[PDB]
Parts: sequence; structure tokens; C-alpha cells
Amino acid sequence: VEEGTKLADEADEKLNSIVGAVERINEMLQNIAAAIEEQTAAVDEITTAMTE
Amino acid sequence: VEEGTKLADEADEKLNSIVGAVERINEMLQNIAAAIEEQNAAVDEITTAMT
Amino acid sequence: VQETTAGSEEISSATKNIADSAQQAASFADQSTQLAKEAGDALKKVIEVTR
Amino acid sequence: QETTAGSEEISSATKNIADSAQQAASFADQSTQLAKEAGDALKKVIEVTRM
Repeated sequence: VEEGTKLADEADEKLNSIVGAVERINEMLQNIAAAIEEQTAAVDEITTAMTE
Repeated sequence: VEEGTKLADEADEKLNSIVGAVERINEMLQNIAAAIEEQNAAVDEITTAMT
Repeated sequence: VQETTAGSEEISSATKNIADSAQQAASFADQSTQLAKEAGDALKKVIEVTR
Repeated sequence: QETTAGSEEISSATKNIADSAQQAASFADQSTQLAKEAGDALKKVIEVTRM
């Protein structure tokens, strides 16, 4: 029971680290989102400028 | 202990739902990898043109 | 100018793919944080049984 | 001149996304590995519990 209690708190700490890891993925995807918004505006002005 | 073994086997299945979700995240990140090489090729085709 | 537009169409196609792939990656990231919070809140009520 | 300016922010954005993507792919690998340890410790705590 004591050896199994720390083994349950071994999966719980690893799962807490996946929340952290996934929130690094989330922070990176949010930086790609802002970059895509700036790029989406730039591609618009080119596609307007080439039709002009 | 019977219903403690059950709750742990429910937490197994909820952890196998993360092992499916994180496989979908990797495929979506491979879909931006294939598009980032298209963007660099396309901007080389736009750079020689605008020049 | 037709050439530049064709490269702009490649940029367009690639940036739509990244905007959708990233919106779907993020949708599985919130599912993976929710399944993590669920599997953790479950597992701590197996620790409640082991104590 | 407007096209040249747009193509510059397209190049800069692409490099920022290329770097961000590289990192996010790394974090996805780190996430699956902690699901290997978390599942190992849970398929063994269910075995201790059922014993």
C-alpha cells in the first residue's frame, strides 16, 4: 500500500508534466497564430496589388 | 479495494484517450511542416518575380 | 505578374492549411489538458483509497 | 514597393513559424514519453491493487 501510493503519485506527477508540455505546444501554436494573422494581411496586399 | 481497482482502470482508459489525442497533434504538426517548405519555395518564386 | 500571383496562390493555400491545422492542433490540446485533469482528479481519488 | 514590403513580412513570418513549429514538434515528443512512464506506473499500480 505504501509502495503503491508512491507509484500512484508517479503517474500523477508525469501527468502534471504533460499539462506543462502541452501548454508549451499551446504557447507555440499561439505564436504561429499571430504570425499567420500578419502573413494573411501581407498575402492579401500582394494578391490585391497583382490584380491591380 | 475492488472499486479502487475499477477507478484506476477508468483512469487507464482516460489516459489511453490522451495517447489517441497526442497522436492527432503530431499529425497536425506534420501538416504545418509540409506547408512551411511550400511557403519558402513560393517566396523564392515571388522574390525572382518582384525583382 | 501572372507568375507572382501563382506563387501568391501557393502562399494562400499553405497559409489556409496552417491556419486550419493549428486550429485543430489547439482543439486537441484542450482535449489533452481536459483528459489530463480528468485522469489526475480520478487518480487522486485512488490515492484517497490507498491512504 | 508595396509587394516588396509584403514579401518581406511573408519571409519573416515564415521563419518565425518554422522556428515555432520545430519547438512544438519537440514538445510533442516529450509529451508522448511522459505518457509512456505515466502508463507504465498505472498498469503496475492496477497490478499491485488487484494483488
